[PDB]
Order: sequence, then C-alpha cells, then structure tokens
Amino acid sequence: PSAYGSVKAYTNFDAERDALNIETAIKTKGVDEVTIVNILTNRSNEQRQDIAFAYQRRTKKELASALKSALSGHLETVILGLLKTPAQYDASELKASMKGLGTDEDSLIEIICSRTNQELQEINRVYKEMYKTDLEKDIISDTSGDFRKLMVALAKGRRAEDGSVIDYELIDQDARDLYDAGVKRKGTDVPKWISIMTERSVPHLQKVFDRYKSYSPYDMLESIRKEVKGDLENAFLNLVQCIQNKPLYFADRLYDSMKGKGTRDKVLIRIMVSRSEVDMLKIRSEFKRKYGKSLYYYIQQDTKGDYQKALLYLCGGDD
Ligand SMILES: [Ca+2]
Ligand SMILES: [Ca+2]
Ligand SMILES: [Ca+2]
Ligand SMILES: [Ca+2]
Ligand SMILES: [Ca+2]
Repeated sequence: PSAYGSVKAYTNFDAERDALNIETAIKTKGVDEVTIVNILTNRSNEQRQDIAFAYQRRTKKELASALKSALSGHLETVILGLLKTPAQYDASELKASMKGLGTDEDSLIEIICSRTNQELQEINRVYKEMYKTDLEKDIISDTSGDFRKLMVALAKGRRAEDGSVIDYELIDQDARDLYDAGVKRKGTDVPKWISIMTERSVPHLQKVFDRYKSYSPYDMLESIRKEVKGDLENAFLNLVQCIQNKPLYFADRLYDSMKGKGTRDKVLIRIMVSRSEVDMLKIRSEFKRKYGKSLYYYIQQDTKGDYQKALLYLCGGDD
C-alpha cells in the first residue's frame, strides 16, 4: 500500500450497492452527476474495479462505456480516467500523447520521468497488451535525436534499485563526470548525462546532485538550462525534479497548470488522478509550503461545477 495519499480505501464498502446507485444516477434524467462523483472519488481504485465488475454483472453493459455516454466535458475526462487501473491510465495517457508525430512531448516526459521501476514495468506490459505493440517502439517512432535516446533509456524501467550501502566514492566520481561532461567543457557530452541519470539509484543521484555543487558554480538544474536546450532540456529538468523531490515537482506542475489564463486541464486532471493514492498528501503539504495558500484553493478558483467537486474530493482535504 501507500500511506502518503488522499482518497483512502472506503470503509463499510459495498460494491454491489454502489453499482446500483450509479446505475440509478445514470438511469435518472439529467444524470445525478453529483452522486456519481460523490461515490467514485471516495472509493479506492481497486474498489472501483469491483464496482465495474458489479455493474457489468448487473446490466450487461460496461461501466466505462456507459459513463462515456452519460457524461461530457472535463468531468467525463476525470471519471473515465479514474476507472482505469493505474497502469492502464498511464498507458493510455502515454499513447494519446503520441497519437501523431505532432506528439505532446510534455505529457510524455512527465509520465516517464516520474514513474518508478515497478510502475514502469507494469506499464510496458499493459501497453503491449492494450495496443498490440511495444511502448519502446512507439517512443522510438515519435522521438528523435538525443531526446529519443533519453526517453527510451528511462522507459526501460531498469534503474539500479536502491543499493542499501552508500557509495561515497562513486557519488564523487559521478558528480565530477557530470561537471566535466557539462559546464566545464565547451559543448556537452550528452550521452554521459543520459547514462548516469538513467542508470544510478535515486538516493544515489540525490547525493550526487548535492555533491555536484562542490565542483560547479551552478546547481544541477541551472547547469541543465545552460548546457542543453529544447525538448532534451525540458526532459532533463523534469527528470532532475523527480529525483530531488517528486512531491514538489508535482506540486509545481499543478501550479503551472492553473496560474495563468484559463487552465491546462489535461495536466491537472492527470496529476490529480494518478497521484491520488500515491503522494498526494506530500504534494499538498509541499504546495502549501511554497505557495502560501492550499492546493484545494487554487483548484477551487480555477475550476467550477460538479467537476470542481470531483477534483476537490481527489485533493481530499482543505489544508
Ligand atoms: Ca444535470
Ligand atoms: Ca461524452
Ligand atoms: Ca508538438
Ligand atoms: Ca559546455
Ligand atoms: Ca487559471
């Protein structure tokens, strides 16, 4: 399990009954949107799985397929998202970010840099089973240059696992290499960075990055913005953020999605769904710490409707 996320497993749970009340809410005219939301966002994900089981074995029509028709707009996006299992959701968002070589580079980057070894493996599996083709191929297909190399590497999900002894020598050797390969040099040995940052264990890389500051006048992030540019730079930046502080990373991503004119709902929804039973609690705390007001608050301000309520239940608290 994971004790660090909002939207905990609903106690008292009755799958059979819930599926009834959802039908009811659908069967109603205008849809009791309100109920559907009030239910599905206060149930854990597996709980939703046996509700879709129960709703199919009680009507002979698949719940997701039913709600697609029952709903519209960003609310649909949300709920439809929640019904998928974690791996399926990730897989689907991934595929949809590549639908054409007019790819949505940003969304790809996010899911890849943030997702862990286990998560990644399960995704690769589900992706192949879902779309009859390898995720690695689809990545290669829609990316180019160094960027491709990076994303592939990352998506293999073969990060060295958390070695339980601390390699103080290596940490130094790596930091050095990153410096030598980047800032110290004219131009940049990109494949080194890709190598070190993809392969090493995360708690190793955290320490590498803090050591790096002993050789370089700019921290790892600043070094990235200087030494490289483009979609590669964007990736590196995201990656580093995920290693140093992932809750914070997601917090910032959430902020950017609302701060300005209108809203980047595609991102906001994805994050709220995906991280609801993972690190949402840590995210909210980091967010509040940095931005002064709650996440709840920005979400409240930037979105409205039944939809807004869904998002709040997913945030799951006021802070
Ligand atoms: Ca209505
Ligand atoms: Ca629809
Ligand atoms: Ca594009
Ligand atoms: Ca340089
Ligand atoms: Ca806004």
